[PDB]
Amino acid sequence: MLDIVLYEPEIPQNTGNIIRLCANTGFRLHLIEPLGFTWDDKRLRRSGLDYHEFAEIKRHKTFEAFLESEKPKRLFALTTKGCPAHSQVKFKLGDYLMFGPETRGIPMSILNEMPMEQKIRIPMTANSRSMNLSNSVAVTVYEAWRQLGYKGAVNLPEVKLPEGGS
Amino acid sequence: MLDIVLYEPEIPQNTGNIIRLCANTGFRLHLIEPLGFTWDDKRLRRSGLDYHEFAEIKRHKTFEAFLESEKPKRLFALTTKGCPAHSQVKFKLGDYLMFGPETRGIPMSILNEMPMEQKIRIPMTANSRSMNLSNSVAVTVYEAWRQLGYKGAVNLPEGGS
Repeated sequence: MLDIVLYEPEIPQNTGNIIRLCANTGFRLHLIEPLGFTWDDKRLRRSGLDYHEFAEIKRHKTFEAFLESEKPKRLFALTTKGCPAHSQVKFKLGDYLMFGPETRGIPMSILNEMPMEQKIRIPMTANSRSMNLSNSVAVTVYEAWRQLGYKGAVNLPEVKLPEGGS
Repeated sequence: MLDIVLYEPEIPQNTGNIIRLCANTGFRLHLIEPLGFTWDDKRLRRSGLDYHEFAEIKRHKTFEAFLESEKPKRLFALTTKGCPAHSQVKFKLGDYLMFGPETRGIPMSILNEMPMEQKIRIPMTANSRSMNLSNSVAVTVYEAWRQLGYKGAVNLPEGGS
């Protein structure tokens, strides 16, 4: 389906979870270096993640690198400094969805260059605290996948007409 | 908003995450014993969760206890053995949403008593693998909250639960 972009992820557990999520959903996952972990982190390795599976993930040396590399139709970012809820955007086929590190936001130097209508926020009640990154992406990805009718899912009720690709 | 019901949760990190989730969303969270951890486990308590939100959670000694306690108007369960996607049901107020342990499913003795259209599934592509429980709940809770217009969100463009 769409492409998912993690910016300088710090906790390997979260990235593990997101790889699983992208596999089960058929979304392409991109990491933007540098990461707070390396394969030699047992935290990543001992999560039952396959070595080759992890190395398959498209890496980038910088955000610039990523940009020149992918030439994304529309780039999105999850930020508390954005305007629309994740469910309020209309996701279309070329879209890229980016997510900040666990402890710090995506740098303003990036966000500032971005339309306010492509900076998304997950709803929150009064005096909320921040939500786990992998939960954040799961919510976002499953919403995107919804708007795209869950194209590719095998465990849905029987559709009247018949339907491996991103 | 609605009520979230974890059945014998095992991994504390997941429950931590779900408490955060319920706090940020205004859903009541219900645990069914036995938990795979102690109510004061450092993995739960010391997670950066506030003390004024880590409580106000009803715990229950059995499923029956829970049932007599809450008398849920309509009860739902996430299960691979169900038919409709989570996004395909229409959640109404007073619905309860229940979720199995990380490693084992909700027992059949419970599921079998339940209508087919209240046993939900999160979509998956072929040869999918299991998804983190807290991810599962987040997805479901945020979908429910969507159908309910995100009532209670402060950070949108445009009562107690």
